[PDB]
Amino acid sequence: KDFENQITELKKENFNLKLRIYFLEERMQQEFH
Amino acid sequence: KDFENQITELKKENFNLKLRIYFLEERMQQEFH
Amino acid sequence: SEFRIHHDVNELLSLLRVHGGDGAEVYIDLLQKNRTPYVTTTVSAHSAKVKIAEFSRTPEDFLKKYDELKSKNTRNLDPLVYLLSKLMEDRETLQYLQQNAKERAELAASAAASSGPTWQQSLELTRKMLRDKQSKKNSGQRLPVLPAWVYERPALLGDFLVPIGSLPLASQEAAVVEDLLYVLVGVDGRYISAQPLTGRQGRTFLVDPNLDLSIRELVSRILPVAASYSTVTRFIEEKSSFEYGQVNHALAAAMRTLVKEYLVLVTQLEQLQRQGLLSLQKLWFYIQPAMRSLDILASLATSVDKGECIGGATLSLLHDRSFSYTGDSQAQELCLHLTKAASTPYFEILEKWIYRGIIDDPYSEFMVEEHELRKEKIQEDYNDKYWDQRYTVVQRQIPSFLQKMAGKVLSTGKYLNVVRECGHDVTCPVAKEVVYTLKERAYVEQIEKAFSYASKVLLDFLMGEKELLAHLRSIKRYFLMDQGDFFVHFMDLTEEELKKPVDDITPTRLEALLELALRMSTANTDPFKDDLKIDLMPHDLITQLLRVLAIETQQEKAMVHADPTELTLSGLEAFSFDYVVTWPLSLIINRKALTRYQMLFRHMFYCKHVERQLCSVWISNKAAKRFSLHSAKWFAGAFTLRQRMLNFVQNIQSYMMFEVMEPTWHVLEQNLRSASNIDDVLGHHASFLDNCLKDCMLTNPELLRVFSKLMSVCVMFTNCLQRFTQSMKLDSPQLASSFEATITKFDKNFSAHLLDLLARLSIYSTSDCEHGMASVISRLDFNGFYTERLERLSAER
Amino acid sequence: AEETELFELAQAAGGAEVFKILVDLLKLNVAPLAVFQMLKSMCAG
Amino acid sequence: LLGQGDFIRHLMDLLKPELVRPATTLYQHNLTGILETAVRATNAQFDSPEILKRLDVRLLEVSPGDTGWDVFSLDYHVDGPIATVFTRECMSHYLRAFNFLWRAKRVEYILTDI
Repeated sequence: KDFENQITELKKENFNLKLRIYFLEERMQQEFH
Repeated sequence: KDFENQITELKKENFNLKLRIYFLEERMQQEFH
Repeated sequence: SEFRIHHDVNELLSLLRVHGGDGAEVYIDLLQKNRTPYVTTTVSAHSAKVKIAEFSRTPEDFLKKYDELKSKNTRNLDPLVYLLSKLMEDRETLQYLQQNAKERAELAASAAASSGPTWQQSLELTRKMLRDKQSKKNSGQRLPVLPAWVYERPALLGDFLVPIGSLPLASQEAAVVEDLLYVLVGVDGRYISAQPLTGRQGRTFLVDPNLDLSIRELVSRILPVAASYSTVTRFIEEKSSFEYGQVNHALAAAMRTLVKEYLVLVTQLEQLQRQGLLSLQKLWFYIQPAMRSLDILASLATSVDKGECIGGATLSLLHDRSFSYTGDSQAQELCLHLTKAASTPYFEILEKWIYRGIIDDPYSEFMVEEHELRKEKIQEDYNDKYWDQRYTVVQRQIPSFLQKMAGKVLSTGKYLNVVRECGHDVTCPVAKEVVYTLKERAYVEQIEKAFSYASKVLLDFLMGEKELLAHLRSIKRYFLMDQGDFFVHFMDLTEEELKKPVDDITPTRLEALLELALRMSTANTDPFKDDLKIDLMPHDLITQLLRVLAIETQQEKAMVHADPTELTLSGLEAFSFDYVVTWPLSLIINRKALTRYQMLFRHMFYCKHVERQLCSVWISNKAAKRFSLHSAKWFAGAFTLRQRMLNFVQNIQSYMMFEVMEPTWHVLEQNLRSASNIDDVLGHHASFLDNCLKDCMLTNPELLRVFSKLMSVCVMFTNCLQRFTQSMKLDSPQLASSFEATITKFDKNFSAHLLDLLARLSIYSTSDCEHGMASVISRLDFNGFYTERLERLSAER
Repeated sequence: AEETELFELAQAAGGAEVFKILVDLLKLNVAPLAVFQMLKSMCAG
Repeated sequence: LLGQGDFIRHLMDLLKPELVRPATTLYQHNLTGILETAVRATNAQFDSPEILKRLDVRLLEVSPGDTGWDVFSLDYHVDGPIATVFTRECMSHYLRAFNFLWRAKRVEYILTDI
């Protein structure tokens, strides 16, 4: 039950990174315009 | 090894996501200057 | 920042000439989960120092620096000393670092050649620099600083600025006693002299030649306490500087209170002196009572000054000294008394910060300082700080005992500063008098109750003024319908605006349509409607969503950095929504968080519009039941295609409706019900957001692109069906060129795209298993009539 | 910053590259055990 | 340590096809589903979800040659003071007890059927 838990952690890390990338891109675009 | 595969994917994805987020943060700090 | 490893550790791997191996990237990962806001360096520092000196080839400088670095009393010199000792242990690690460094040193060297202590001055520079520093911290405020006249009147404290050629031994002792008493009063001797302090000093004595060698030796003990007392007066004046601090002033005043004891003993001896009944040995006996105390008092003063102790610097020095002044039980208790008193100089503000929920920062002694952070601009800003920078934490300023609770104190102070930013600034009823005491667990004991009260007050105020329950019972209608009439009017009215391209959309007409749709439903029981609106984006939901999914994956510049201006302004994908809640009134939705909560609306309403188009095509396809559809080659392959695409779109919506929706929504409800702090409510909402978008499966650029391709195929099929209907019902150019019963071929392409999408769902259920992917496979394989063939194509790898 | 004090500590070490990126890790308060492992790894390269 | 025999035989029965199934084809989600189903089905439902948290699994090794029953195993987590009591060596001892119990119980179901 605890051997498949690392998938959820990877999913949360990837989702957080993707959201961070989208927001960072909106912020850098705001800095560029 | 399915847990190992999920964990390895999580580690690689987290490293890549952290690298992307760190690059975005460094570029947003520099653009903030 | 949080990714400061990129700046330090990654450049440690690169610049250290260590690219093989892990470099300092895995080292960054190792130190990341080992980097604490506080310090927990309890270790036998004497043992580490001994090891370093033992391995010190030139141990002179090593030991000297082991003392000198403490002169500044810098931050965590023990970790650096331990590192310098343990690294000398591994010559292989040392030699490998030498390889990593000396070669780059040679490269840099080659690239280079191609193309006295005046107390007055030392204190005046300090005073001017501290005045400038207090002005900078004020950032537009005055200062109760010491006056220029305070600096003037040299020897403002009346500071310490006879022929004995053949005096009898008794007369010599008497005259020496008179000279030493004058020195103790900061006055000149009788037959000898005393040069002034050589900067940080008392009076550099110049013993009389006629002073006996035995006499000079006996006076040698006195001179230590004399220089100590003179330097002590100077240090008291130094702490009296407002630049030194109001707490430094309190410390100086407490010293002055004990200094009265010094002059008191001077007069006590002067009683016998005027009586002429004293003696050199008697004086030495009386001095021994507090001669050591003189230097003990000057010790802590020099510790503060030498460390330039501002903020919790002198506090930590004091507490450590109090923990070490044992043996000198008198100093062990006196420093405790000074600690307990001068705590209130900061502990009142600490109590103010903690209790009053408002930290007074004329000097910003409390680590929590109410950093400038406009809470209003949080909601509308993608990146916001007010929720995290309405009160910054000065980790550098913390007392010895305060540093323990500081993190917990940081949370409590953040809650209190939240109460202050809530309008209803208030004192925490727990006002356990902040003061220094031996019980360290007691400092956090009442702090626990205070923090609990702060968190509870925050929870109550959120359940009150914030009232997020209605903010969610109403937002259920937003971006999720949760009622047919919720978004029915929006679908029924935005049709013309979306038909107008994004360049062709009329914002005023849209505003009128929104206002009318707002009044067009009876679900207006929600009162938070004014907090919400509509909006638009200069890019499709895909135009930025796929750019982020391919986060420098394959279209860093091809599509992510490609401006939507390369395409045209399209009404549908360009559309967006608007909503806001005030700084105190839930500025939670920052444009990143607000965007995350918003785009679910875009995806849901995209699927809703596709289903509406399909239902409109089917409703218009009500005449074909009055005859045989066999004669509808350009209008009956539509039936087969609709059957093949309902599973792709309408059935795809049901998985989101039940499996995806119930989990995240119910998780948010239950987690918010269990939420007690702002962080707990944030976790409940973060579940509702992240896990919901996870079951929406909108973050895998390849699979999301496949689903988008299927949805676009469905949209194009609906458009071709509508065009063929327009060109056929009016037949009873471009629309007829969309299909001529070639919509059968379009339906075959849709079936192929559906097979690809089922393959993507199978890939999710195979490489990630999951339950949502297993459900996508299960919904695809409803019956083998369109799934046994899909199973065979799945085996067609 | 204390770049001067970092150089003072380095001269105190009396070795043979400011190395204050490690002092930044000290500001983050990284642990000595992970620090020693990282130092050995960076030495190996 | 191979306790409630209802769930023990549930695991043996649910892993016999999985043990027969390819090692790479191990349905990891099906493992947790079978665990939950056995807990709710047998009297192990009296066991708290805290017991479900102590219920853990882990890959054994890279050995597809061994039998499915020989390769099936379940873990047992230890938390804080429990972590300090059930040591890593103690955790290995409990895991080895579970492994011998698996070699016993999967074979026991096989023999009761045989």
